[PDB]
Amino acid sequence: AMILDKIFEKTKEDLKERKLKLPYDMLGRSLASNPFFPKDVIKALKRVEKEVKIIAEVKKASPSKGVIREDFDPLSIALNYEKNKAAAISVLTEPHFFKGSLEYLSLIRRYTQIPLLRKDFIFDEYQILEALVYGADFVLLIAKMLSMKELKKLLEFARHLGLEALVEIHDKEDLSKAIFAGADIIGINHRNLEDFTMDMSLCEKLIPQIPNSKIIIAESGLENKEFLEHLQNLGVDAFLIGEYFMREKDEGKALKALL
Amino acid sequence: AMILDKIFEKTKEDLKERKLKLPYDMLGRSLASNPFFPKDVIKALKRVEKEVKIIAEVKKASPSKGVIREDFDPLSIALNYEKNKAAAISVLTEPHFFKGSLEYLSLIRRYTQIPLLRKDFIFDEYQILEALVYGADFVLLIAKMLSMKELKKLLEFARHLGLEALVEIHDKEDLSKAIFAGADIIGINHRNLEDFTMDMSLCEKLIPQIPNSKIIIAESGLENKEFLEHLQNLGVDAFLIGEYFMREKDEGKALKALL
Ligand SMILES: [Cl-]
Ligand SMILES: [Cl-]
Ligand SMILES: [K+]
Ligand SMILES: [K+]
Repeated sequence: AMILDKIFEKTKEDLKERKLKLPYDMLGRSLASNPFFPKDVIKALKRVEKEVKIIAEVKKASPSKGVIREDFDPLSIALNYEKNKAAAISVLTEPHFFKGSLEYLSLIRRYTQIPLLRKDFIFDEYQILEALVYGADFVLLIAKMLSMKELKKLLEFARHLGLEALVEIHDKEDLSKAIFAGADIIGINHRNLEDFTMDMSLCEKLIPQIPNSKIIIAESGLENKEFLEHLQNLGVDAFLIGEYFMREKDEGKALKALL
Repeated sequence: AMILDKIFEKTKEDLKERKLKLPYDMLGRSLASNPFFPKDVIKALKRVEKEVKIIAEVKKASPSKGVIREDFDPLSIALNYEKNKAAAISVLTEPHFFKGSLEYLSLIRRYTQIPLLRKDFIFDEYQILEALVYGADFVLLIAKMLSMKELKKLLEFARHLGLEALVEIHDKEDLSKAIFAGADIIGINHRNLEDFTMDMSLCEKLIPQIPNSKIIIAESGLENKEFLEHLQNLGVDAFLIGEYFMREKDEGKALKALL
């Protein structure tokens, strides 16, 4: 009488309704430590008119520049970023080269009400489960460092935990990977990942190849409002900016000036 | 190719150490509401000598029998099971045919200190994330209901949340799926889930095909102590028993009598 088939079919139809009442992105994240309720990453980053959306980055050091800010208070930085209308906050959690910490993400989560990006070098599901538990809303994935199969797997794992992902790209090969893997958010990074050189025309070159459905982020070498508006005109949604703010005494004042 | 390869190599080294200090199974199940700390599923179920290890099942109704217990108090049942030395508790969460509930799992989790099995009809990552959040320590996967690739995908997802999986088999094709998926807890179900017929010689046929290092569970039609000893002699580790306890007046005393 095929009882198992009948039970499966009923369970399938009921599962559709459960997901509408409690989506993936609320099921997993609601047990992280948001002070109130998890925020919509896509809505936070999607530009609606000409408003300046900035993912502001908590970054003490960089491989190429060394220590960027000697007096580093990641909680204070995060609060000033949100106070000054950041769309989201990127938290460096890589410890050895960037002098970040996964604990910074957990501490920042408890006192912020905008999406948080775990900025790290992710290649394994454990790191994405960490990001969920420690309070990230989306994770960085680097297309150059991952095979097509591995990237798609990690994107899928993130989605099944309720996390979005920023997929960083540097060229057309990277972009082809990101699109085929199903990335929703594409970050065009102006800085070369080996030589730290800058190609500041990369958005002109790559945006014409990005599908309509994607959020486009620009990262690196951003320190002037006029250039941000130029990138907006090319179709950029939001901007990931770190060192420019961390170089300044008042990182909140530097963020405000770019809006 | 320089700095990004260096960063990735140090991150991989650090990740090995981190996993030893906070395994997958502790990182994720910290999200759940264990009273104290998450329990080791394998050690709970592995038979060391000839001790009787029972996964006692909280089950109101079944497709073949109708309502088994009209006066159904899932929390009281679970407490009575743990009091009488159950190795673990199986919570039926399927609501339509078994009259279980996902909320029973969450309620039972707050007042129990032994592993909990989510017993349901699982075919999607969302249901396994549910099992994590709601307090399960392992999940039921039915090999007859899943393709070989899909069974491995869901088992891996459970593993990446820190959950074990009881992979239920009824024949050699089911076993071949379980082997491809890498299951280490294998349940031999005497009951045919399509027509609800019963094969009580199934352990004798299938156990020689299973490495004895796996955890072998026997399921269905288990009602007398003497047959359990026979099944232990064949190499069964632990026994999943529901209806026999639920149709008794004092399920705790019925469980104690089988030890
Ligand atoms: Cl706190
Ligand atoms: Cl409570
Ligand atoms: K605190
Ligand atoms: K309660």
